[PDB]
Amino acid sequence: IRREAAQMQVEYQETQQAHTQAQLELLQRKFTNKALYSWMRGKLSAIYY
Amino acid sequence: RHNLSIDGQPLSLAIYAEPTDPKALLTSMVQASQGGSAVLPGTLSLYRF
Repeated sequence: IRREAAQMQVEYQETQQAHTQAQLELLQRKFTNKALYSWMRGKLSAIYY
Repeated sequence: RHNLSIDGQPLSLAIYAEPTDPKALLTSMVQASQGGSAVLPGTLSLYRF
C-alpha cells in the first residue's frame, strides 16, 4: 500500500511538470506575447526618435 | 541442469539495464509573414491646410 502511494506521488510530479508546460505554451500563444511587445516598442522607439 | 540449487533458488544474479531517464518536451514561439496597409489617392478638402 505504501508502494502504491509512492507510485501515485510520481504521477503527481509528472502532472505538475505537464502543468508548467501548458502554462508556458499559453504564455507564448497569448495575444500580448513577447513578439507583439517587441515590435510595439520597436516601432514606438523609432517614432520617438 | 538449470543451474539451480537443491531448493530451486536461482544461482545467477539477473540484470535489467535501467530505463533511460525521463524526457524533456518544449514549446516554441512561431512567427509568420505579415503585410501592411496600402494608401489610396486623397480627396481635395474645402478648407485650408
